[PDB]
Amino acid sequence: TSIMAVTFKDGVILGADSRTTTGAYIANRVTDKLTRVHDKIWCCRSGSAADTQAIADIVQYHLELYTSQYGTPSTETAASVFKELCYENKDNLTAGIIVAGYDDKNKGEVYTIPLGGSVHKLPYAIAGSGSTFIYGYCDKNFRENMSKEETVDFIKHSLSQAIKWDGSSGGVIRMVVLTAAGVERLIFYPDEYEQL
Amino acid sequence: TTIVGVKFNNGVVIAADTRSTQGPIVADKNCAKLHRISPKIWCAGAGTAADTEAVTQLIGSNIELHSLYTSREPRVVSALQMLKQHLFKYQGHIGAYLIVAGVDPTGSHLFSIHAHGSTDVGYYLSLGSGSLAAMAVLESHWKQDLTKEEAIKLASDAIQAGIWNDLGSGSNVDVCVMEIGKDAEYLRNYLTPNVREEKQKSYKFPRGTTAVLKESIVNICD
Amino acid sequence: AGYDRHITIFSPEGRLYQVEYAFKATNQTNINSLAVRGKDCTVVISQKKVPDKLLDPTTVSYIFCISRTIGMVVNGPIPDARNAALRAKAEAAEFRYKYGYDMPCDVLAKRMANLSQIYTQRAYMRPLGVILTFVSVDEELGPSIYKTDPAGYYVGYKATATGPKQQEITTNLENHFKKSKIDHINEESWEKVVEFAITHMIDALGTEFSKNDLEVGVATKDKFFTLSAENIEERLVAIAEQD
Amino acid sequence: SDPSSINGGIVVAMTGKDCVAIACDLRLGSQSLGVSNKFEKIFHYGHVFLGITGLATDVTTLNEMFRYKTNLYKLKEERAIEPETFTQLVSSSLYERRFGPYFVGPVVAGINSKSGKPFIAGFDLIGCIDEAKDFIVSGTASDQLFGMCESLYEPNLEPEDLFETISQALLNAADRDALSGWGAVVYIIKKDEVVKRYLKMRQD
Amino acid sequence: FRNNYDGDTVTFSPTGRLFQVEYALEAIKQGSVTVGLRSNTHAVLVALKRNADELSSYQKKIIKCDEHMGLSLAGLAPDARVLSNYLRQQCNYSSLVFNRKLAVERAGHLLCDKAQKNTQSYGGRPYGVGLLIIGYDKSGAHLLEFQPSGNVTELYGTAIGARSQGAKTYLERTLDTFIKIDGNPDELIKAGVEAISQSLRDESLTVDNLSIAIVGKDTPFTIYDGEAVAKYI
Amino acid sequence: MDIILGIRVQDSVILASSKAVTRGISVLKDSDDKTRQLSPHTLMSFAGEAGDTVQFAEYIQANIQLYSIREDYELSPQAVSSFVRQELAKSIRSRRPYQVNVLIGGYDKKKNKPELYQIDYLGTKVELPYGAHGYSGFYTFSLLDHHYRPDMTTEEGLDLLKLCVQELEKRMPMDFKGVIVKIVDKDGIRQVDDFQAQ
Amino acid sequence: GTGYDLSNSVFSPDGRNFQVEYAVKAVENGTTSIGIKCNDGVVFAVEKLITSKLLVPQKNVKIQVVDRHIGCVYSGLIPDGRHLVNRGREEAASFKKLYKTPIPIPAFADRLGQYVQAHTLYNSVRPFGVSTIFGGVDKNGAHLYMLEPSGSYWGYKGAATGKGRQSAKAELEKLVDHHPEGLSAREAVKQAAKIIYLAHEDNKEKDFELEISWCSLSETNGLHKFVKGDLLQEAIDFAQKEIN
Amino acid sequence: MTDRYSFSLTTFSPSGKLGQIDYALTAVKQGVTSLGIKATNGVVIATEKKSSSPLAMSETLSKVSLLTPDIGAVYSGMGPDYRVLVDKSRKVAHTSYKRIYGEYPPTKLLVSEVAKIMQEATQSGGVRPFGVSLLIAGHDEFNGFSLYQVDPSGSYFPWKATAIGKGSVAAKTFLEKRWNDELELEDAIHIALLTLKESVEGEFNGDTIELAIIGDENPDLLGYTGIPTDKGPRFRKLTSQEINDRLEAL
Amino acid sequence: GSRRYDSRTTIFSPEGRLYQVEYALESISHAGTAIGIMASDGIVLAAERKVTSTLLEQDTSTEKLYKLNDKIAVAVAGLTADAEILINTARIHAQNYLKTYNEDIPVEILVRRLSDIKQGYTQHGGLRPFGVSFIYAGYDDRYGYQLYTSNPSGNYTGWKAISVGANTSAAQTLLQMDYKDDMKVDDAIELALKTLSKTTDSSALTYDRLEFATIRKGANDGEVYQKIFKPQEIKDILVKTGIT
Repeated sequence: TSIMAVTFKDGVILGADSRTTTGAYIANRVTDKLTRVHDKIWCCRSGSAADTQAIADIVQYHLELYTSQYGTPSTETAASVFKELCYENKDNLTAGIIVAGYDDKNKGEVYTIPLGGSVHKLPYAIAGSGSTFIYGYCDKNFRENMSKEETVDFIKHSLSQAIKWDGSSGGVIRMVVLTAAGVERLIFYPDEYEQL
Repeated sequence: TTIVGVKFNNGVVIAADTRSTQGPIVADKNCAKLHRISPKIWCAGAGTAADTEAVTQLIGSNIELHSLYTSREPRVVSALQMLKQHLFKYQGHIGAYLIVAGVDPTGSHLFSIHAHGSTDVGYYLSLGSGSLAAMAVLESHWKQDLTKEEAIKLASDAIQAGIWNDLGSGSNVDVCVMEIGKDAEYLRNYLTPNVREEKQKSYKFPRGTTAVLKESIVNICD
Repeated sequence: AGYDRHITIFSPEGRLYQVEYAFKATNQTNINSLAVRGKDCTVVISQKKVPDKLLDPTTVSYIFCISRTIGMVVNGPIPDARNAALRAKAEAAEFRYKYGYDMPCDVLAKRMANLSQIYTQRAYMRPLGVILTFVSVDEELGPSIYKTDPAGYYVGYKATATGPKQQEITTNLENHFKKSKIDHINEESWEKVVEFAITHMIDALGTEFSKNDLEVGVATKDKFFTLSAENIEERLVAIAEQD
Repeated sequence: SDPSSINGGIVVAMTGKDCVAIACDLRLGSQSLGVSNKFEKIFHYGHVFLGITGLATDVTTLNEMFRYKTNLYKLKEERAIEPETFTQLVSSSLYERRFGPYFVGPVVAGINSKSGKPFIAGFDLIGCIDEAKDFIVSGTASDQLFGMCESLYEPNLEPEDLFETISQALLNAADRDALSGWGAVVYIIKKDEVVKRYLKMRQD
Repeated sequence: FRNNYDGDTVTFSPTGRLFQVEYALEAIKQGSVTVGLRSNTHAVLVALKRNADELSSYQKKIIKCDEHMGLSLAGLAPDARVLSNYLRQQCNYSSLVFNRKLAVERAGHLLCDKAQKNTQSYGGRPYGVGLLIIGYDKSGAHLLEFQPSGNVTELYGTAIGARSQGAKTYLERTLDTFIKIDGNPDELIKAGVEAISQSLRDESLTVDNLSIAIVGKDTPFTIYDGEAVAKYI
Repeated sequence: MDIILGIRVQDSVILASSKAVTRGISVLKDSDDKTRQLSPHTLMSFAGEAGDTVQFAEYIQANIQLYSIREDYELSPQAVSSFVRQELAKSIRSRRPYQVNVLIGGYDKKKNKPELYQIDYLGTKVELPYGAHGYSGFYTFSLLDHHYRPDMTTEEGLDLLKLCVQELEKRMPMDFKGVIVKIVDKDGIRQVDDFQAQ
Repeated sequence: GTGYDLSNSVFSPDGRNFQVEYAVKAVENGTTSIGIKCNDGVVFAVEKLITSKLLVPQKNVKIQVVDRHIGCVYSGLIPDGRHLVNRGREEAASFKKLYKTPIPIPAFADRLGQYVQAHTLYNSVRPFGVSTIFGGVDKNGAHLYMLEPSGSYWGYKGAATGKGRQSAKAELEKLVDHHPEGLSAREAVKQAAKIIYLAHEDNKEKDFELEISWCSLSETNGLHKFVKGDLLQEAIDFAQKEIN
Repeated sequence: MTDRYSFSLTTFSPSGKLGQIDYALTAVKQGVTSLGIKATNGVVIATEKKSSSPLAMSETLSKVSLLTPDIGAVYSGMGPDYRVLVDKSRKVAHTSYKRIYGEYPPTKLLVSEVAKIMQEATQSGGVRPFGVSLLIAGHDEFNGFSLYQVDPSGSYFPWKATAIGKGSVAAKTFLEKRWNDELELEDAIHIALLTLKESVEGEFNGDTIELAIIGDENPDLLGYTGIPTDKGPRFRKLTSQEINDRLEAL
Repeated sequence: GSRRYDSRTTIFSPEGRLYQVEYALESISHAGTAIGIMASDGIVLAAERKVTSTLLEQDTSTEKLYKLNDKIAVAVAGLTADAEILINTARIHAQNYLKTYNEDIPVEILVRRLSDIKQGYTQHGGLRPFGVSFIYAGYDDRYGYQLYTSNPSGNYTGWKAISVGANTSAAQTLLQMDYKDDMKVDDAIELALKTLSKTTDSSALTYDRLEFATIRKGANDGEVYQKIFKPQEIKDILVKTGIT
């Protein structure tokens, strides 16, 4: 798996590959790893599919109940609920979640939650097995306040490299754009991104 | 075991082989692997046979009670959510692997479920020991906007790949077709390409062959 | 000849007085509400009354957003109303988590009616002194109005009304649906369905309304929302330029 | 090591024309040591017959369980349990102990009293129902029994012929297994009557 | 009225009263008098102990809670034992976990809350005892009055028990004098004994009748009985 | 392990049980009675894990005595054996199982028949003309297969036990220090006090 | 018949819960306390009846803080108020533990509401003998609330309860009319001192002590803080000048 | 909190009466009339749908409920009590029977479970009895067609035909005139409509009357094909139109 | 709290009687009479259905005579629903015994157990007692044919012939008159019917208002047989004895 989320001028973009393997066999080549927990709060999932699916569903439940009582939750609050579940059940979970969201006040935000259940607010985040190969690339190429098109290009170039080298990554590059305008689903096929 | 699911333009089909094994021995040459959750939601299971049957009837029972309580046709996402949360609770110890397919008021659906509680969604899926043989056929012939007839053909061909190439699969092909408008049609033994040939000899013994020590009538009545 | 009127056990006549007295509590607030179904929407109107000048008017509400799709208006005291509201929200969220789809209006109503039936049969729980009117645009049943009471009774409505002057609203609406021959307000936009509701509340109650005298909740496909005072004012201007 | 191998034993059931047979060996051992040659593994509740191979204590415990449960069934239903229904009871009872199971291989045989239809079934130790029209096999010589049944069997056999077939399936299978044998008993079951026959076999 | 609303602590009267709490308050009035007072350096408890016979001992009314805190009781002694035990544990918990001597103000809040739970739940009863807590913590000398209604009050001086109003009026007059008694323990005890004697009527303060306690700047909570209090009669 | 033998003859059940109690490198006792009377006509012998063996036997004894008082009636040997089997079967799936093997010799006064039951620690019950637990069976069963007859007198039974004990004393590695022998018949339970040199 | 006012959860024939109404009598008997919503915060004040010279001045604090941003004051049975605030604090901690953000005042108000309402549902508990005035500052502004023994609560511009509630409300209503554009925190503090003094004519027989707290975005950084020292005297002087 | 009512609210009076059961039966008497009639090849259960308002949609409230594919229930008395009894009855048919034996319970045994639930609300701590009498009609393979009444006490009785609620005394008398052991299902529907028409004051049509049968298997209602043994439910609720057909030739 | 509404079902009267047991016994005296009679070669159980109808399905009905075991049955007088609760537990107890000892449960042991359950509801729990009286008819190989009775107190006793329900005083006099120790089942069948016929509150004693059972040695077998009479068989035996 190769996943990332990048803040930019207008908000935030989540990116992911679509490959899930059991050993060397690709059990799913069109997986959707970009998961909605609220209107404009989404997450990228890595680790045990069972675990991250269960986590995300519980988080989505909490934020639905939060909204009913107290109105729209902040991205921080969503990250806090992920953290609470991951940290308190660290012995029985293998989950690496990136939480990304947009609200009008704070703009775009990215919180990464590694294996232990710690939380780290970052300008951008990368995770999944494929991410190791793009630490160098991303650190030399990321800039703050990029445009939507620049950010889409940064994610597309980054994940294409992660996919190129990581066997556990592949398929299509999915993105989810989060801004004041709303939510936009993007998808990029092998014939485009391999050529980069 | 080989099981597949294939979406088509107005519904979904699932299929399975009919071989049941205990290690390398064949117990049942015509096991029925297509289970019913509700009338229009069907299930094909692999892994620990007792677990697939148990978990399919439990959720089937709760889905019936839910349908009666809500006065609504059961949905495939409900079967999916209940199955996965049950399986996740038991951390893979319930060794059920399922392809669940069906139709309901929200449309037609096709999902896979694994023992630890993860789920996938797709237009074509396969599971079991014949998973890879079947998936090779699906990847070679699947296209979008399939007809009912093309889907049954494709799914049936995929099960055959398992039957012929996978030792864990064999015998017949069971199919069930679920179309948006109509009733689901369960096609038990849709194909029978493994009829055992007539034996060379009859082993009916002459009477008296077996030595008997003692004989008595058993009382059933009271 | 005494304690059968204090807890929920049968009187010699087979009655439950604590249930009957809980119905009485529903009218304590002296507020009337009504609900009507549109072509593809559902509208609830409730009177808003702010006696004390020291109150923040924006906090005085008997309409609740239970879920993204369901709304609930309560006739009865606010503490019990919010008790029912909080429970319904929790129930709505749990349903979606366990069963994978949004709790339907009628199913939530049945559930809350079942809970109410329990207080009617178990001694240690009192009935809530409230009548809950749930509304939505159900993905299967369309525009929906379902109402529950302290007896644990519930049913669907073409339209309904609740409060001290319930009967005046009810007969007014009955007479309209006899003339129009249909079981809903034949109008494409929800704004005109809100205007219908307010207009028929004015006729039935024989009283005019300002923008602060009303609360309005609207349900449409995939959302329930409440109107602001200014949204209502726009609506009250429309009815005046025609009356 | 294996709780299903400590005591030894086999059971086999076959369907015929308007009849069913079920047979078992009589051995009860502890590893190499043969202990009892009178250990019958077939029981019956009304007209439904249940064979049980595997760990002997569980064989006994399950017999007592199903007697207990079928007795209550008869009192409430005011009728004897039928084979199809009993098969579901056995299944659900076994699966109830999914993570601490009875180490057994049960086998149901009988004729439905209403339809007259011959019925057999087998189970794994956690209640997965093997339903077969021809035959069911269980125990330490199950490989051998599958071989013998697959070879010897044909459909629509008369009671007198089914007896010869099932007996010879059990005998020749038992003699290729150290932990099976030491006597055998065969139930021939028809709608009206049931005949029990003890077989003469090798005692080694 | 009253008759119908005094059966249990869970019932308000039509005027909003809690009669079971009020009856528990009455047990304190029947209890023997005890006085508390303080300056800026010390805090003193003085108690009039009661006996059953001339053959019996005098019921001790002062209980040490920690090295820097303690209290005197009037009413049901078994209830004082329970409440003093709780206070001993809370003082102890503060030391073990936080290495911190419990503030007398926080000790008051804890007693209030423990008494309150008995006044709102069914089946229980209020505590039938009143307590005067003295102590010296990080903000100096303190005296508290605890009533089983849950109300706790920080005072310069006070009294509880039968005829306690006499001592209370004395202290209310003497206020400006005894509050200035800094760095002199004996003189504060004198003022406490002159106060407790204001509530006398039946008898005089004898050697096994009087009980005194003191806590302060360089003084751990210490109880004086018998010949140790002979110099104050 | 400890020697536990049983034999049902015409009119009685005879139980023979070794006298040794050994822990590690030392024989602690050479006169141990590995038996409890459960009722006037029912005797149980036992062998297995150190503490479990007596604790189980006494617990069973207490229960059968309780039954006898409540009902003013002695349970049949068959009923007692079934109760014992059920208790053992419970313990095998419990936290810490009773590791005890037993023989139950009884005289059924209703049937006027002696009865011997062999039950192992798993709850494996079986009714036999003769029985052994542990390794002792590996010698005695074949010996008894040869010489046993069902119509034997009590005295012929005792001679047959002597033959079993002599074979064990010859071929078993352990010194089990002889046996205590008890006879169960219509008149109750008695001990053969002079088996050491009979 | 009769006897409907003996148990808590019981409806009278006219739909009332007499035990809650009797709890109100306990509140009406209590000391007067108020709340004043200003244009970026809230102010709380309370009357402390000085029974005797023996009460240490400035100790016996009645206003309580919840989390770091909420103030609570109440009239009636003081222990019941503390119990309620203890619950509030447990409840605010829980919210912060899960959601990270400090509990919003509306969210907090309902937490107290649901808890107080729960004590009108069963006969094995008695209702709370307090009306609680509380509030503070959150993500979107200042909030003032009053919570009755029934569990009923609303948002307020100004709130009053206790013995002198009619006097206070009358003064509160004059401020709402004469300062429509909004009052400041500085002003509200002085104005609160005035109202407690004017309300004290109901308890004029005995002496009293004034206590004030405030939570304001510009004056306290959105934290609850007590008013002490020169600012407290300035408010007392203002009230004494206004009384004459 | 805590249900501290751990004692019975139904007790014996000096005369031996169990007051709350009597009072529950009195509540049933005030309830709308319902009836059941057993034929040779089916059973019919019927009742009046008395709407509480013309603005209400009486289609959304069913007084006649499916419990299993071959078992249906109707009542007289308090509706909310009935609704929760149906929920519990449906569930207990699974947990206590179908999940054990893999088939639906026979009528007598499902009735027995419902009766047990009602008996317990007569003896358990802190509850009142159920204020309803149920009529349960059903079929199973070995018992054929059956009709049962269940009362607030938990008592139940098998009937050839009966009525309960408001005008049950008159209705029973009328059924005794018309019932025999050779009735066909359609004859029973007819007797049921005639009987029910004496109880209804106002409009008597397919919208105001509710009626269901236990009869032949309905393969068109099963929802799938392929399994010969599964032939569909025996319970069927008649439509508004189907009732009107039989009223025009009444 | 709750204390107010508690009837206190398990207390003594000043006379040392248990109120609820007495009032339950009063309830049972209105129930249809049930009679048990033991012969040398079997036991008869006869019972009267009180309140019937033409439409009551007798073929399917079973309100008084219940099977506990293949060797034990009971006749019921009182609340049927209450009886069925007790019936079911007795059936489980018999099966537990059988599973434990591999022998059918002796009759007294079953009766003692069931009567101990009744006694419990009498001494603790605060619940009403079961309004039931049982006649037990059974056979075992220790005491042969046995007849027992239990009532709501939990007291049980053994009998040669006995009645429960209504008119037991009259019925017991009639039985004591015409009973003798060397009777035969067929003579007992007649005695039981005659006795019911004289004590009935109805006009006549017809087949549709009766339940009837025998526990006989089966005539030709060697072991016990439980016969529960079908409506036609009761109609026949009613003619033989001379009551058409």
